[PDB]
Amino acid sequence: GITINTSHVEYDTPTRHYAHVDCPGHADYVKNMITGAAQMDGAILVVAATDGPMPQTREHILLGRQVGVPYIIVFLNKCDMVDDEELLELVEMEVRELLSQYDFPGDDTPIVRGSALKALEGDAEWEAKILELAGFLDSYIPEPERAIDKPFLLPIEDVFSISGRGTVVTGRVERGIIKVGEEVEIVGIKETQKSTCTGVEMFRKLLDEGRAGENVGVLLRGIKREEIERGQVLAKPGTIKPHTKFESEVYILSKDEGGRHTPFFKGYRPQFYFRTTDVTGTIELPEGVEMVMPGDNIKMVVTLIHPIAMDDGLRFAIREGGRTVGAGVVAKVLG
Amino acid sequence: TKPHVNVGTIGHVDHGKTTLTAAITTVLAKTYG
Ligand SMILES: CN(C)[C@@H]1C(O)=C(C(N)=O)C(=O)[C@@]2(O)C(O)=C3C(=O)c4c(O)cccc4[C@@](C)(O)[C@H]3C[C@@H]12
Ligand SMILES: Nc1nc2c(ncn2[C@@H]2O[C@H](COP(=O)(O)OP(=O)(O)O)[C@@H](O)[C@H]2O)c(=O)[nH]1
Ligand SMILES: [Mg+2]
Repeated sequence: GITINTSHVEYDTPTRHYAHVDCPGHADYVKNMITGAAQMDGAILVVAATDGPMPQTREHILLGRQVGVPYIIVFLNKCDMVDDEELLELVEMEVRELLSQYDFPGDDTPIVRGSALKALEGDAEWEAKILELAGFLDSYIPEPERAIDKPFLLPIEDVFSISGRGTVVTGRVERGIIKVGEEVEIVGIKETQKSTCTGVEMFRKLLDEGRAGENVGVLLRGIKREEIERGQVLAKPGTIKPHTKFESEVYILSKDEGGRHTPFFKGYRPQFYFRTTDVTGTIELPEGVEMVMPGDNIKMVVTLIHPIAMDDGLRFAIREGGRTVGAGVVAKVLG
Repeated sequence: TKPHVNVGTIGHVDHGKTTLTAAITTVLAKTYG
């Protein structure tokens, strides 16, 4: 499987609780950000004031745009080395430009000048900057939206027809809430169909509603157990639309991770795993690239043979006959 | 109960991501708990 190296630490400010990831190498960041292993509501871009931006600095920001990290706060580190107000101002301008390059508000972006080293040693003049950073984590990153508050979405895992009562679709509610009586849409593969939830059951116990996280069975009004195709999802009407063409960032497993042995070239038509099924698609590589190596991450425009319910940020796997060869995230849908 | 936020440190290698992570953890406990 994918090899992933990560650190997970937790800490508190007076008003919020934080879960924080840190990975050792560049490859880790790539794999992590794409596979969604490490999701972030905000990121802390660390830039040593001595070196200034560097390749990975740029790459991480780009990746952030791609995988959907909404906010970035900057921490100019190693300032206990520099001492030229001039120089620092220079680095800042560089960084703000760099962020703006990828659509992040480089002007309004908070930048703290500090020294992780000194702060750690106890020098309070420096610890101050750490507290300043924490203040920005608290103020700049808005409180993230909870799963239950998002629109109802349920990936159908199986279908059943219980006698005299109707068709039952099963699965874990990914987000939102579904209450008996509410109208739902079945989107993906075929044409969007509409229906009404006539019930929610869970191991025979009759329920009121199905909530995000719960593995439930939803009862549908008049819709044959055969009209449901694998890959379809249940959703609050008009909240998610089917698409076939999207832009995405992908990571191609290395040979060791159990991926391909040989690179692939234009015209590669693998299967894309979206929630519950494979869906074949064509690949448009960026201009200039004619072959992708195992272990590479690359921007890639994909066109699906059937439409799939999707929105920016959805994750997926690339499979070659059951075998997983790559992982990606939908950077932006096109059609 | 406190809101929960997920963050992380990104950036070029050896620029200080891990040292800063340690610092945050330390200074925060030392100052607020
Ligand atoms: C001096 N310092 C404390 C450690 C070290 O010896 C390093 C080195 N390059 O020799 C680090 O890079 C070191 O500073 C460092 O950056 C480490 C890491 O980032 C992580 C992360 O993020 C996740 C899991 C494991 C590690 C780690 C064990 O490799 C960390 C080791 C750190
Ligand atoms: N002078 C100075 N050195 C620092 C500072 N922060 C980190 N370092 C040093 O820079 C090296 C790289 O830091 P590290 O956190 O491991 O960088 P990472 O690869 O991004 O995790 C470490 O050996 C630290 O001792 C700082 O604020 N000032
Ligand atoms: Mg590190």
